[PDB]
Amino acid sequence: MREIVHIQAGQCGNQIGAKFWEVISDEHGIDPTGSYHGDSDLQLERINVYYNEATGNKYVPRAILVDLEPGTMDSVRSGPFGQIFRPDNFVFGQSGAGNNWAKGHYTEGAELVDSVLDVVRKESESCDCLQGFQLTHSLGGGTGSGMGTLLISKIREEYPDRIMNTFSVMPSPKVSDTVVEPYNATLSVHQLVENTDETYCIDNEALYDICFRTLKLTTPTYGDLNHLVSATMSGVTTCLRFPGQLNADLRKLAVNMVPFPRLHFFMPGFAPLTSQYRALTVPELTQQMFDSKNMMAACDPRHGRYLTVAAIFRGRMSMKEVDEQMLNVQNKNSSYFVEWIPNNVKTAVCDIPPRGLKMSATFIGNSTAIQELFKRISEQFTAMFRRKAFLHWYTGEGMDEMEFTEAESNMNDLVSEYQQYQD
Amino acid sequence: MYTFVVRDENSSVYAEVSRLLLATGQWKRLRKDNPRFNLMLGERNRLPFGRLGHEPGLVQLVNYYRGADKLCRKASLVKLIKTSPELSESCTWFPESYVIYPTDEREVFLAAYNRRREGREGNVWIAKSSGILISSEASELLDFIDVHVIQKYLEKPLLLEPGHRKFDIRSWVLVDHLYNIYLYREGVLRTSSEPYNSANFQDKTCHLTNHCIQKEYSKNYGRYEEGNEMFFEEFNQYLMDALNTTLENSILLQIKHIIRSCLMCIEPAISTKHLHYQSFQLFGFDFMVDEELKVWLIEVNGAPACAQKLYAELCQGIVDVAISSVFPLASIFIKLHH
Amino acid sequence: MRECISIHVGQAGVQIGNACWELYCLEHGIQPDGQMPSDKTIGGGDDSFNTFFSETGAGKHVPRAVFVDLEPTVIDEVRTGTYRQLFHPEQLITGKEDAANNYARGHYTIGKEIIDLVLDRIRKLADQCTGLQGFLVFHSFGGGTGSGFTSLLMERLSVDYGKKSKLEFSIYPAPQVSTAVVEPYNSILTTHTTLEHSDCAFMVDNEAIYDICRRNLDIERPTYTNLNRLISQIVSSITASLRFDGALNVDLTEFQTNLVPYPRIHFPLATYAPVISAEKAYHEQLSVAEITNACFEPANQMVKCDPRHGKYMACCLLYRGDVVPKDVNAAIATIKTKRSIQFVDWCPTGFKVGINYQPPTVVPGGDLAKVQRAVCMLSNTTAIAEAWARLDHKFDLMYAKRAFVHWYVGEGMEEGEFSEAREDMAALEKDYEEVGVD
Amino acid sequence: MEVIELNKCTSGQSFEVILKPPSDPSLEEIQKKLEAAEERRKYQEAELLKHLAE
Ligand SMILES: Nc1nc2c(ncn2[C@@H]2O[C@H](COP(=O)(O)OP(=O)(O)OP(=O)(O)O)[C@@H](O)[C@H]2O)c(=O)[nH]1
Ligand SMILES: Nc1ncnc2c1ncn2[C@@H]1O[C@H](COP(=O)(O)OP(=O)(O)CP(=O)(O)O)[C@@H](O)[C@H]1O
Ligand SMILES: Nc1nc2c(ncn2[C@@H]2O[C@H](COP(=O)(O)OP(=O)(O)O)[C@@H](O)[C@H]2O)c(=O)[nH]1
Ligand SMILES: [Ca+2]
Ligand SMILES: [Ca+2]
Ligand SMILES: [Mg+2]
Ligand SMILES: [Mg+2]
Ligand SMILES: [Mg+2]
Repeated sequence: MREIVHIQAGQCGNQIGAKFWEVISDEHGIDPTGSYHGDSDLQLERINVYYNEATGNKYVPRAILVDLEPGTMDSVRSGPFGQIFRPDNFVFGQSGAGNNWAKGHYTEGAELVDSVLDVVRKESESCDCLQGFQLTHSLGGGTGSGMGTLLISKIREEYPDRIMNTFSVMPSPKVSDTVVEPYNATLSVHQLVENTDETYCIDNEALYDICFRTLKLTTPTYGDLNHLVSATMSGVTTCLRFPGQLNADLRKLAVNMVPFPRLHFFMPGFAPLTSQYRALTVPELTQQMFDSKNMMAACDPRHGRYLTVAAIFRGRMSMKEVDEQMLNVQNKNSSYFVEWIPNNVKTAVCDIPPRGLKMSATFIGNSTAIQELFKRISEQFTAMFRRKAFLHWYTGEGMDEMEFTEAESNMNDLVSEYQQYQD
Repeated sequence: MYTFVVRDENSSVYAEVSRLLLATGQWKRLRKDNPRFNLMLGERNRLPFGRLGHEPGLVQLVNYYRGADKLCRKASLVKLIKTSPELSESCTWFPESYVIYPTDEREVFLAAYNRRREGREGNVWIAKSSGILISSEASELLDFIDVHVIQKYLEKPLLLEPGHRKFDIRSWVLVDHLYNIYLYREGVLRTSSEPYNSANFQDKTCHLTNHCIQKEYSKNYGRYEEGNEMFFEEFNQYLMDALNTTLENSILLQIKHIIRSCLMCIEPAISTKHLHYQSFQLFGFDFMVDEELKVWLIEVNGAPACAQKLYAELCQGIVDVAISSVFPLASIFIKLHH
Repeated sequence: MRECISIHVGQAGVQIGNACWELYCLEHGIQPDGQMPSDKTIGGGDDSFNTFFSETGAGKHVPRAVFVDLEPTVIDEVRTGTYRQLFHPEQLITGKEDAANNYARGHYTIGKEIIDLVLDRIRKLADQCTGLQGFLVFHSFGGGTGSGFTSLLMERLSVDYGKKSKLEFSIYPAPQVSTAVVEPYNSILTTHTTLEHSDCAFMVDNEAIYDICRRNLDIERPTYTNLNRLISQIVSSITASLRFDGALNVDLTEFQTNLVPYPRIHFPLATYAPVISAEKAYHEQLSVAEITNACFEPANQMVKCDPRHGKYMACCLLYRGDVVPKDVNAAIATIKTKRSIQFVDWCPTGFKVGINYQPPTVVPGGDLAKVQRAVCMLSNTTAIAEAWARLDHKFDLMYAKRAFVHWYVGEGMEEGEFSEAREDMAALEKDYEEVGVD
Repeated sequence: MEVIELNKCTSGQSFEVILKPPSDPSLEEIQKKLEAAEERRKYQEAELLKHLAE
């Protein structure tokens, strides 16, 4: 039993994390009270990867909820599945972080991180064989971005031989709360480059476009954006939660997806995305899965090359037809797959589809086009930093300009590193 | 959308085939080292046959038969004809040849050389390999070698008139993945502009019919025919006027016989019938015609060029019977049955 | 009678081993609980089948096997399988976390912590053997355990059992069913480290088994169960000489003597026939000549390659069923004058033939149809080097960029072992080309 | 074709057909490399913890 410890920090992290547990709980047949009411043993075969079992055949998510404000965590505890989380696993402060990376990372966050690690330690100790951690957070705020990366650095120090995986929401001016989001995101990306093995880059710019253009949502809300994130998170974790052969744990996924230690930022994709009773053929799932309009990172895959790709098909379908369509996508578009990593595309199939869909497909690509996302953030960062705009919010917390210069240089390096392998 | 790769930029035949495949809108060219290809216009040397047929979901075809070198190398051809029972040792359409190393056939070559000299027969032999020498003294030939082949130089060649000149016949044969033997309806005679002189063998301009040697060492290049190339329409008319016979009866039957014999002999060794990849190949047979209207096989080229006027028709035929047969889209050959 | 100990490493080795021992029991009439009615000597004996099975005082016939995997889920199915009663806990060894498709992780990091435990368990079985022949080692090339830990076990086995022979059943990686992009790395790393410790290795390419299942069994998407049922048939025909009365390949030493004159070239090509779908009521039973001719068709080989463009150094024919020598010689004569079969100059052009009258046994309800006669040809041809060339090419493509190399260095392996292992494969390809090309 | 060494038993027979005639590291050394790899892992982890301490 290879357990995973889940961590969600900040407003975004806790609202997306809550929806995630609501989704996979339904898939595994766990109700809001922790009782299982499923009709298939496939639901429980790997339930231990994300759930602890308590007395009375109760399943408790191995999840830790963290925030410097009590607000969003009070909503979670009042939400649909709020009663399913372990009460001791709610760790929150009162001051907040004010969308300030320095506050989450150096001042307000430092005061609260030890109590979070105490809960992480309690969960890890009761793990037969802990395999790693998964963190949900945004990079544009203060708690998830600043304190989230602080948590990751301290978790690595105490568990250096475990895998660290994150779902990181990238900021976008299209869906922005404050102007300092490029600062917070740039500072966090360098932390992620060093202290995570796998990061799913969830771009709020892409989530909005998908809701506006495809789903035909005139006024997308955060709830709408999070509906896409729940579906994607459920998809990318399918191979971890159900019996399978490919990418069945966090370490084997890293070995298949990360040829170079720093290039571990993935583009997730989902299909279908319907504005809904029509069956979707395997060819349709495959073409939509690879369509940029189904990408969650807001990067054009045809602007780069795929280093590695992981595809997951869910539902009852012809595995022979899945192989034919997957081989058709690669053989027809072979120029977009680097030739120095043979057979870099791996496919998995799970019989249990997500709720409300007869069939689905989740895309996980390590494409050099992801540099477009980091470039975008780098440009916005520089636009303000060249004039030192809004820096006083951070120097007032002890930070020096040099740390901004270094974070800027580090991310430009990451952009250059992607560009070198694209040629 | 079929995919193909190009690995022999020096191939004039397949540079045109490539151009045609693209002109169909249904074929896409990939980088030379991309493995996800349907067709490989491979290189002439060390073609990695062992890496073909291992791509899931891709029917792969290559434009060369692995092992066809046995027929397209002079030393190999001699060994193949002598040892193969199907060709026996007494096959009447191949000049008596011996393989000499600078196993070896030195002693055997001199044995038959003496029998003819004693009998007063012509002992004019020619030495060549994969620069040649034509002499009537076996000692001079062996000194020249110091792998090479020594075969009887045909002393009584059929001479085209006017000119009293030598020539050779080139036939293009296409073998597809099913091992159907297709002889191109169009051939070419590569003629010598200089009159044949059996007295001085050192002046090899009239003795060698090579298109390159004629244009470089001959003064009468292009006097009778454009580029020292006489096509079958004219050659047939000549045979009808001068010899009262046709190209089909006097020469073509023997050519088809020789083509079938050579290709059928190696079919078990090179056939891709039940193989994980399929092969086809365009061959270039070269024949000599003696004054008795008997056809002799000179050699077989595995990577031949085509006559300028015939690139279009032939290259299209390659796409039709060899490539489109395996990858259909949305006769100029004579099928030699067997 | 001399005993043989089987060792199954990794998922591939364990699952294949599970299928082989199920077939053995069906062939020897050993019920799932270990009882063998036809065995009249209770609690002991030195029959041919005792080379693979020991006996308890209660009449249980226990396989001389050890199952090793760094993850418990695969071996747990053996603990709860139909033949769970055959094995006892000491034979099944599992760890907490696997090698994550990382040769270095399975060889160095995890191998160092579990090697002594595996050897100790192997020592237990050795202590029961009056005259141990050696070991048969089942494993995959691409898995982190099958590649990394196997190479370590093979090194140690040469230390603890210097005089014993060691045979391999290696699963060659095929992308149609592979689970890791780095499998070419693990394949070449383990071949380099194991090359000097293996006396004879039988490579099975999943690509070949996969296409044989799709083509001859009408399986749309063959599973590991489909692949292992067919692989167990091949493995059975190879080991049948050790488990039954006979004179050909009666001990492990004979495999090297009959198939491997050049020590480094110890990878014989296996060809099996016929493979008939069981979903068809009647199938025209193939003759001795027909199944013998099929042994020279690449489509029936365990490794797709072209023996015509190579040379043979040795060739064994292993028949099971209704076969008499007269029919074998008649079929060989015909095939000899219709096939391109070339031996090296320094080796005789002949065939070592073995015939077991008992026709092949098939798992009830399986996919393979019962046949009146089958044959497995073991031929040492240089053409098998084509598999090395393919593997080495994919290795070169990734290593030129150092792709994924950091995962191995992170486990304590030095980057030099990559080139060192690749240089060895280069020498191996060169040895094959020298032996079978002019 | 020459058939030689024909052996027959109740369960089968074997023979040879000729068509044409012809024309280690020690335990100590292993433990060293295993310990060498383990020390390189310890060193790499020590550098990480030093980096994190900074
Ligand atoms: N024929 C066959 N091949 C298998 C089977 N199981 C795994 N493989 C192949 O083995 C390769 C992967 O190696 P595994 O044996 O699964 O991995 P492992 O030995 O358990 O080592 P770990 O990395 O620690 O899991 C892939 O190429 C699979 O195709 C099987 O049951 N039958
Ligand atoms: N036995 C023989 N009798 C008469 N002429 C001969 C001969 N062997 C060769 N020749 C002459 O030599 C010429 C070229 O010889 P050959 O074909 O062996 O060399 P080559 O390989 O360079 C040309 P190609 O590749 O087009 O065949 C022929 O055109 C022919 O006229
Ligand atoms: N997709 C999504 N993004 C969010 C959500 N809430 C906030 N964000 C994004 O996260 C950033 C703000 O970070 P936030 O989580 O509010 O700060 P924190 O609570 O201090 O960690 C902005 O870029 C927002 O666009 C949410 O519910 N869903
Ligand atoms: Ca007994
Ligand atoms: Ca040894
Ligand atoms: Mg907020
Ligand atoms: Mg030539
Ligand atoms: Mg495993």
